[PDB]
Amino acid sequence: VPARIICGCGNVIETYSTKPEIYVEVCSKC
Amino acid sequence: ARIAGVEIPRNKRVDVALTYIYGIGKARAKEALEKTGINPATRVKDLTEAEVVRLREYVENTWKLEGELRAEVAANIKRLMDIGCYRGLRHRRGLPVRGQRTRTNARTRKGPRKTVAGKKKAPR
Amino acid sequence: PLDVALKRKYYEEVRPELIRRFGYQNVWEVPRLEKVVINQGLGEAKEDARILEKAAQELALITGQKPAVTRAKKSISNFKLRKGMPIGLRVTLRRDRMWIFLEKLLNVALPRIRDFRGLNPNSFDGRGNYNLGLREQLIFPEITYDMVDALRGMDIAVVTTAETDEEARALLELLGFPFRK
Amino acid sequence: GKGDRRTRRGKIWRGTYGKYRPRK
Amino acid sequence: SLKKGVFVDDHLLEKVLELNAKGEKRLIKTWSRRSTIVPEMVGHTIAVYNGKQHVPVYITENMVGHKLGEFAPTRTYR
RNA sequence: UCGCCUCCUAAAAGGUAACGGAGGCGCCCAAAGGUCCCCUCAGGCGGGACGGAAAUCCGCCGGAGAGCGCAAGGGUAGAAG
RNA sequence: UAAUCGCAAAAAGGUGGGCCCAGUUCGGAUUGGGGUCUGCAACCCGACCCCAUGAAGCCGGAAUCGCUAGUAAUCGCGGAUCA
Repeated sequence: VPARIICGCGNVIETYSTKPEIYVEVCSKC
Repeated sequence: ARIAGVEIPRNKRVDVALTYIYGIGKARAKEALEKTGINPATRVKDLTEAEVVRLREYVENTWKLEGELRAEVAANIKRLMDIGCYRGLRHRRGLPVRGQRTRTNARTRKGPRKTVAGKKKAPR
Repeated sequence: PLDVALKRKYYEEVRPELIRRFGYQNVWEVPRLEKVVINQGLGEAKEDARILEKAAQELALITGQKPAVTRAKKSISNFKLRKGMPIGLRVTLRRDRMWIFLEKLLNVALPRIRDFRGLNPNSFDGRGNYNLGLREQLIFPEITYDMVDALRGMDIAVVTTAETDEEARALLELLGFPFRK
Repeated sequence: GKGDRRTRRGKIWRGTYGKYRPRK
Repeated sequence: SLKKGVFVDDHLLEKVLELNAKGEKRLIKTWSRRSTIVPEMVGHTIAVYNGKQHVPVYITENMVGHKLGEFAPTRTYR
């Protein structure tokens, strides 16, 4: 299902996965 | 609560929890808690998502820190394989590098006792 | 959805760049991902009476497909177990699902690898297509530190139209693969 | 304890002063 | 840990400085194992004494703060 | 040594002796059987976290040297696998 | 030129705060990085102070030492030698 990733680097990415609830400790912006 | 890479403390008072990082001890801990202005008596259990980010901001950005800290010291011991200083050896023979008595202890740098012996005295 | 970022990126960005770099005449000559087959080895699970069906139902969250339950073809006393009831865990991703997986992997997962300086640039070798292997499976978003118990790595093969690894290297680097120059 | 050089008792037993045992 | 000064021998620096005068060769005996390796004095191989012999040791930039005796170990097979 | 099976001896049909050369059998499978429908090997060279020199994964090259419970021979992937 | 000033703080204790049975805030070896001081000179080889390391040890096999009262245990202090 469609998902919403949330970085500690502010950035929000729009992929699709299992469960949209996503806490990221920094993506590839860092 | 994964501040440094593979490292995650939890349900303990944060002050000493942060100890559970390579590159962070009681000192660099307290130092950071006033600067983030957070009560250390509080647990990793409980805190704002803001508190968390505020803490990992200050820490991970300032100094280093498992991985490339660990990898750094090694390259320094490596460089003592120049033409070969005194501290270069001792690292080469796994012996005390810091001017000590090998004749007896040293067991911390030498794996437990290789008793290996077969000495003799008088039969007849 | 039938469209994702990378998928778009490929067409409206990378597709052309490559046509400009290497001068292809036909749309099809332009290299494209074929598939990304991902696999776990699992030397245990055999023994300690280990059902270990923990890995597939877990893997399914990250990859989005129920993985397939692969088994040993010889008997090796030396390295244990005897052909059959044996172990290994493999899933094949094409189209959207392929894309969604790479999207996340590159944009998120490789970020929280323990060390990292870039992906090894010696894992095509002419033989088009690229392999790499991982250690921790919790580096993905869907996996949580609560969920784990043992840290099972995996191998990722990604297969392409490119006949040389020159033109395949470009494709991956431009899709957003950080290589250890 | 009586050798943790980062402590009250550590400095005491050694008989020196520092951060972890302030000189007056 | 000399922190104001470099405890480094006279007979040495005068010797490398009048060899710096147009930068000639290098065959240099010494017993100043007690002294620090000076910046740029690279190339110049110094035969340092260790109680028995003058060991012919070569020099480079990465090594600097180290003493010359720190490249003439004194005992044999550990 | 004594019955049975494979090969050679056996002189291009069959058959062919010797205390000639050299091996197997006295079991096994409720699926290792019937039919229908799918699938194709051993190696070799890359490439890939734990991983050997073949554990599982990817890619090329590979008409058969794989495999077909067990000895040998025959046969066999356009399947007997 | 010293019961007239200094080493100097005795420590355990007492008060109230923190850890919650964890190889841990137990334990401080090993090692890296950074400094101070004595000395002509701390590479072999000094002791300190700080940042980072946090090793073996969950009370010790056969053995075996000391002590009968201000003792045994346990805590800290001075002095000789001497930069």
